Amino acid sequence: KAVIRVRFPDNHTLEATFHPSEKIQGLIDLVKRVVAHPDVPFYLYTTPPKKQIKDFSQDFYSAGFVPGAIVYFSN
Amino acid sequence: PNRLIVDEAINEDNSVVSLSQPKMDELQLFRGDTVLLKGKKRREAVCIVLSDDTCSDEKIRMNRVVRNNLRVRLGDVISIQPCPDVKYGKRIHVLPIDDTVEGITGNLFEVYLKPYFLEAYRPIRKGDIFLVRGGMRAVEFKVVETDPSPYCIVAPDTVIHCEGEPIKREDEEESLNEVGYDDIGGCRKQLAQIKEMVELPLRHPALFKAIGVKPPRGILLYGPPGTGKTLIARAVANETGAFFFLINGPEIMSKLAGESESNLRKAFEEAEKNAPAIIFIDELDAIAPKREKTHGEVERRIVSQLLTLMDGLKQRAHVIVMAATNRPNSIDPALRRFGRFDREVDIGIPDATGRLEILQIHTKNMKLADDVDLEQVANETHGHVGADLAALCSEAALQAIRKKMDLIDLEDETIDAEVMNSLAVTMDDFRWALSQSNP
Amino acid sequence: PNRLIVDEAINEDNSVVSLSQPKMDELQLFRGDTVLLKGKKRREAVCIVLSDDTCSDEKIRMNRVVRNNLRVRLGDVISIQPCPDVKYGKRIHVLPIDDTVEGITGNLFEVYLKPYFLEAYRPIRKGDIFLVRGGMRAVEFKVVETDPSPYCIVAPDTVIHCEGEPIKREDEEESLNEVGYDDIGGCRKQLAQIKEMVELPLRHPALFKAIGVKPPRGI
Amino acid sequence: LLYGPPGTGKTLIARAVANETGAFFFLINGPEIMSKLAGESESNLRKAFEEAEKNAPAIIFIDELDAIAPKREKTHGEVERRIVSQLLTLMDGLKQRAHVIVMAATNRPNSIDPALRRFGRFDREVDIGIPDATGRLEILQIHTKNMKLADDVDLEQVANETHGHVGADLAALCSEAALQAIRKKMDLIDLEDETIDAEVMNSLAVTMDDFRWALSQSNPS
Ligand SMILES: Nc1ncnc2c1ncn2[C@@H]1O[C@H](COP(=O)(O)OP(=O)(O)O)[C@@H](O)[C@H]1O
Ligand SMILES: Nc1ncnc2c1ncn2[C@@H]1O[C@H](COP(=O)(O)OP(=O)(O)O)[C@@H](O)[C@H]1O
Repeated sequence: KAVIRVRFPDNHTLEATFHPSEKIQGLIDLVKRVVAHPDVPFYLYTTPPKKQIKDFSQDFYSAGFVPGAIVYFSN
Repeated sequence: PNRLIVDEAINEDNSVVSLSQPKMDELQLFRGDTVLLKGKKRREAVCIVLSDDTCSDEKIRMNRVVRNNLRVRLGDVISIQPCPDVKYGKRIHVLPIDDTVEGITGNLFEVYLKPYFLEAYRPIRKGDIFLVRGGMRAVEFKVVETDPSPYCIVAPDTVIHCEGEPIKREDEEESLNEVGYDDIGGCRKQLAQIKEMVELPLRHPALFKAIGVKPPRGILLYGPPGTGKTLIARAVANETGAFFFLINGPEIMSKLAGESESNLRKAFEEAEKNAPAIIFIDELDAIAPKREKTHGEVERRIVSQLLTLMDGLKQRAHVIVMAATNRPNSIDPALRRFGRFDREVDIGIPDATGRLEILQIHTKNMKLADDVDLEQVANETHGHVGADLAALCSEAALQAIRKKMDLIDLEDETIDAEVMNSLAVTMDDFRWALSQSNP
Repeated sequence: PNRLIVDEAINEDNSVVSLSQPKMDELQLFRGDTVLLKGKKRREAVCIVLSDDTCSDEKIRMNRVVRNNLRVRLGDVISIQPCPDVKYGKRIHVLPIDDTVEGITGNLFEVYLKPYFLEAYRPIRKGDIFLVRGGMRAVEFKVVETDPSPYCIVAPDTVIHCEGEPIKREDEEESLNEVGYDDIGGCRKQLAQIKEMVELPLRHPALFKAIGVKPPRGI
Repeated sequence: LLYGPPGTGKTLIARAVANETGAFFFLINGPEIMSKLAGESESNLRKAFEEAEKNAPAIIFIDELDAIAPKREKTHGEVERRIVSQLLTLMDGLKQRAHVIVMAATNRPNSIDPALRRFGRFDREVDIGIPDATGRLEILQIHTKNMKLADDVDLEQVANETHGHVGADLAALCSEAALQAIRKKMDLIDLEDETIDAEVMNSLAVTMDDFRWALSQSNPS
């Protein structure tokens, strides 16, 4: 499996396990559900170096989230 | 095992390290997690672990900054501890280094920290040294004090105070301005082979002392001028923490007859005193021509003196001599001896990938436009040497300044760093610089 | 603006300058109309503007004479002021330079001033330096005094007083005898290449004082 | 006089002879004599022979004769001619009551001052040629006699991959292979703290793989 942590700005951590087969979209769609503002626009980036993923179809193995990783949350 | 050996990093960052997937799986280390690094002289460092397939389990890849912060070099062992618990920075106090700010007055916080730190969330500790690149240079910075202790993570809410008071450089703390392995580009196989030959001796003189096998006393570096042999030799010495003395053929030739020998003798004696040290000959060809080429009796005495010094060099001395020659044809037969310069290194012309690699190293401090492509420029140069590329970059920079800065002509007395920051080099500048090529 | 960068002049005239057609249209400058030039060391100069398609809007074409008069070199910035109200000269007093007259004695007024200042209506200011060419040489001159103040326009009705007394050369003041770009012919692209390479280093040490780029040391 | 290409090992032969025959050994190195200033040089030569005579029986060996005594066409220094002259004077000055043997090491026969071919002088001339396979097998054995090899290691096959390699090259090939082996096994563990014992180094064994690696490296010296 693959462990994806979301670090929120206001010292909030969300630890969610995933499958390496599952796409990026699924997690983004999960985050939309989890957050109380889906309508509000947000972007998930991984640093360092500062970079965001525009691809939702990109798999986690290919993305380099192996086995686990942490990604920051920004709006 | 927590114990690992420092290695060269592929990624070019302050706080980025590289380990093997299994090692991370063994110690349950996550890609973004922050690892604590324990070095020598009771110094500790904080970094961001990363997953690299290429990296071997037993080796860790890290930059010259953390090594210097940890006071460690290549062939030294460090200890990594996971640091799950980490709290954000509340307040930070940093003062720049006198030698980095030289010839720059004005508000540099806005043009160094803001650009460098842009939701980077880099971990830092009180008294840590980090490098920021801006205004076409590399400016080192120190952490004076932090409200959170001992270490913290940089946050955009967190206030960073910067005062225009330099701190006096500390002789224990070597600067990053020095030449490094990362600064050498366009040679892979050549560098690796050179590295390991001198790795063994310089790091462990006591091993070589307690072993029958003798380390190579003399190393010879081939290739045309402008390739960069001095730069190769210099970096190694600094990286290996060995005393480096440079001998210039003209400088030795300039000195009058009878003193030349004295200067050479003095240099060799000095190396023994500060052993283990590295001696490098720049213009060997000038010092020692071929036997048919030399027509001076005094010249022959100088050559003889060098040969006597080379023979004189012992194992106990632990001094490595590195010589550079342009062409093999113009070599004294006597120099090509097992006793003396047994070891010979052939430097071929850098390949297109190597030429591209060189361009990246020269342009790392300066600000490049999106339209500018190094690869295309690298493709256009076939027989251009490392030096030629540097000259092209220099000429391209000057042209870019002439094209923009000359029109404003606001450069009166003190020049603000921020103005220099706004300046970017256009692709056309490089094309204009490339056009004017003639050796 | 009123700010422009000194550039080489194509014309071989001492009291002539040139600007771009658009630049003239902006500042409502007339081709003949005299222009006042302020440089450095609290000095001023008066010249005659001209229209040149080639000249850039932000640059101004000028000869060695005015540079010296303004105590400025190439790359420096000068301020141009329109001067529509100028009054004609009544009485002018000029003394030649000691080094210029060397080897020439007698009445030079008939063979230097008369020829040079024939129906030209040249504008000059008190304490300026101008060059007349005569007797197969270049003879520099200094305006000691003018009845009109500060500046005036040379006229045929105007009387010019010439007395055989040489003024001592001043160390600050450089002579036109010296070699200049104008004195070098038969090199275009090559001069330019040379010029642009040493232009940055020599003019501004401060630029190369605090930069990672090394200037070329040996040419 | 010993003819042969550099590396063949003529110094080592002489030196050994002086050791085994229990006779005083004095080595002269061409550069070491040339380094010294005019007049001082002559003194040291004169000082060397008298000291050999004093400690007779003695042996005097010249590592690099060609350097001290090149051919007359190739010498272009008056001082240079005085040093050769001084050597010839020292050689002709030698008596039978001295009981001092003079051995010299040179390379090519054509880089020789005819003056050294005199019957009174270096009459005896020994053309040391490159050893055959056996000879080089004989050297490999010599340079593997302290170190611990593996059963998988075959010198015969190594004595079967160098053709124009001299004693030095094999000695170098031994050195490197040994250093290489240490990197491959000890640099990974890396327990080089303070003093290094024998027990850790006894376990150290050289594979053929080590040799295969070192051979490839191009050394025309
Ligand atoms: N590997 C390299 N990477 C980048 N620049 C290099 C490299 N080798 C040489 N240079 C450049 O070549 C120039 C000359 O280097 P070097 O050959 O050491 O000196 P020299 O010209 O005296 O032989 C320097 O300006 C240096 O930046
Ligand atoms: N570009 C030029 N324009 C005008 N005169 C020139 C030019 N180049 C050379 N000369 C003239 O050629 C002569 C020699 O010039 P130069 O090469 O500087 O000196 P020399 O011939 O004494 O070495 C001088 O009389 C000089 O004025």
